[PDB]
Amino acid sequence: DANRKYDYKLQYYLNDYVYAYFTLPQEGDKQQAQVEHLNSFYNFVPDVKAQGQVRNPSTLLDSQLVTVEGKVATYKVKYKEMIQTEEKELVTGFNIPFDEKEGKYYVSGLPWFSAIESSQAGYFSEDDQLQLTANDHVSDSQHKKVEKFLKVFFTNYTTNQDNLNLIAKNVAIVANTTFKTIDYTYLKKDRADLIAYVQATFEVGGTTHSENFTFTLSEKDKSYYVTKLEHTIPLNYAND
Amino acid sequence: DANRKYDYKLQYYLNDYVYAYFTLPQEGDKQQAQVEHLNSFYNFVPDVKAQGQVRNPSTLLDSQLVTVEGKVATYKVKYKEMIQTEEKELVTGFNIPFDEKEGKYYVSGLPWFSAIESSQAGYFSEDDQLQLTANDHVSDSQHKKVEKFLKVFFTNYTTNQDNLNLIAKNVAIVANTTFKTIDYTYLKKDRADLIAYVQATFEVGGTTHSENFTFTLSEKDKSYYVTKLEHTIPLNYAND
Amino acid sequence: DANRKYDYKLQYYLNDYVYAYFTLPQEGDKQQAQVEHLNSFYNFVPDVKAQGQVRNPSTLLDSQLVTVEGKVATYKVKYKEMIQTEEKELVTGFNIPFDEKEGKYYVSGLPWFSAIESSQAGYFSEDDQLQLTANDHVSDSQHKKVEKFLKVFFTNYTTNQDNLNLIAKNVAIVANTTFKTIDYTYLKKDRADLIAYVQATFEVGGTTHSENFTFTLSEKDKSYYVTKLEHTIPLNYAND
Repeated sequence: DANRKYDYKLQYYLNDYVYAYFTLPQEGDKQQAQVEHLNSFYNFVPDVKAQGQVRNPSTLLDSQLVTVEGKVATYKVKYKEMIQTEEKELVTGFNIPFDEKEGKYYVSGLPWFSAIESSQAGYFSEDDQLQLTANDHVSDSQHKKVEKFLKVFFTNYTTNQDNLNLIAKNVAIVANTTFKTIDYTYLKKDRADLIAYVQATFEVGGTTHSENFTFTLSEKDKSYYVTKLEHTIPLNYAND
Repeated sequence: DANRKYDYKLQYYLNDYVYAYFTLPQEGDKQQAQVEHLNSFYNFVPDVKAQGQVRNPSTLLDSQLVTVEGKVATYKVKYKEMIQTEEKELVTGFNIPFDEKEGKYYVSGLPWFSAIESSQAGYFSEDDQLQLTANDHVSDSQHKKVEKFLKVFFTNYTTNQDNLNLIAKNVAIVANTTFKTIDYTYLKKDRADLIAYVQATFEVGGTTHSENFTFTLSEKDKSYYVTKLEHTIPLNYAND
Repeated sequence: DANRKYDYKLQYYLNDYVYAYFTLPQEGDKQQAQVEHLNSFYNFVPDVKAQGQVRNPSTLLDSQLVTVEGKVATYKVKYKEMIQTEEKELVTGFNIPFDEKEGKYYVSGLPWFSAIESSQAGYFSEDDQLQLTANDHVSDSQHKKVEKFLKVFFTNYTTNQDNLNLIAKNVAIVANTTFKTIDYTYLKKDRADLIAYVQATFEVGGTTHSENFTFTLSEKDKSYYVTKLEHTIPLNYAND
């Protein structure tokens, strides 16, 4: 535990290179001095056959170190360039060849730009879509006993830890929340347990949001005790 | 070393979801467009039984990805909500169900709010409390020789690496510091070594702070050589 | 994959301590209250023999958690101190002794300042320097066929994925780029393949930059197909 070792020197070295690369101030005192600091990252300033570049003042707005593999670090970069004057926001992937000598780091050649790749998945089957459209086969009198219990549960859940402890196992109260409404309830028996799949509305500051729950309910006296609580409803919820 | 592989795509995907979730601009062109980008994170936009939510403009101020386990990412979140107009700062825990398909990621259902949990430890025994209250059994003449040596040590420590090298093994000088005072010294023999437990005051810019040291001192000529330096004093320091 | 476990509670605990340590507001309501929050990090507020410190208002500008080892966390810190009034930017290394009790954390004693250490490597042999100075032994008629092909390649590379797919294996187009010029070409046979070591200039927004490439070219009809593309030129490129 407390004796674990972490070394983030490489990740922060690469962050410092990205900052040095995408940062160019306006005033010359500042500008050539920032270029010297950028050049300090290389083993050797890369050999460039062009006479020079067109350079505009620029500010780094954001960077994400997404991958390191095979001595290449890949970033997502957001920056702004002042063209003399208009300011333009730009994004690019940015790829840094680097290496290590005696536990120290350097950039080993000209970096390269790439198109940002999204890690967003797509192409899902409609079989994977949760819809809370099922109607359960539990009595209207059990529904009304469960609804009364759930209103007490969510009131305690948003207010009072000791009140919540009496009716639930190892559930923490939430902060800065008001319980508004129960919007869906599907009930299913599992031997002596009653399973409740529930959606409810909460207000935090001035904003409302909905959340899902799976309650495992045991009968206690004339009410219930929550032996288990989850914060998702599974696709198979209405498979009884 | 330099060929290590790092993949942070999941951590930054989740950061981008938190930003998309807690960011809502004022102007409609911007607002519905930010909602579309938020919706792009889901496999399917979650089924919500309420007609709609009350939504206010909001800005993300800070987020910490504290845990990922069992396909749930947990954040500490700081944001501000503009209620039309007053601005209110809010904090919450925020829990994201997600999954992975073919090396890509998605949010799999309604996230849930939780109370922020502190990782601060408490309930310590007074046995664990360091107090620099002990009086050593070393002569006043050794104390004065050690005090003179320690003033040279701390002067060099704050000034001159080559001067420091003559009187200490593998100690680096500190930058931007002035040595002010030695505030505590406990001396103890360990065979031929003299151990010095020391607190001293330093000034950095306009501010003073105290630090602790454990010196291991060897006799060199009519003075000392520091064979070892630590930056803590142990609870057992006055167990001779 | 999606079931991986991450725990960053220690790293963010230490970030919160650094923020608490280097943050001191102006107004007393705020100031003594920030000191109480700072003191909450310790198992016990450290025993300090000085009567007190000189404290000035201060803001944390940046911090990097570079190492954790042997119950010491080491940071690079940037802050600013208001001396009453002038503002001064300062940098320091900052070292935190900490420990863990029952999965929770605490700071165990007085932290210590250190000089920032750069992870920049130096002292390279000129043998390791890439210079694009070699002249190849390939015919001027092959050079002109390759130059025409490379202008098509870089046009597609900056424009049209489907056009690029016809002439290259698994190469992604770049975004927001205009191809300007080929500035260096070294050609070498490798059995039936032709290797091209190339530098080219690109414009992104208002700014130009150079990049290096190693193409592996197969003959296709009266032109070429790129079977492999790298974004570096190796030191041995002109060893035929």
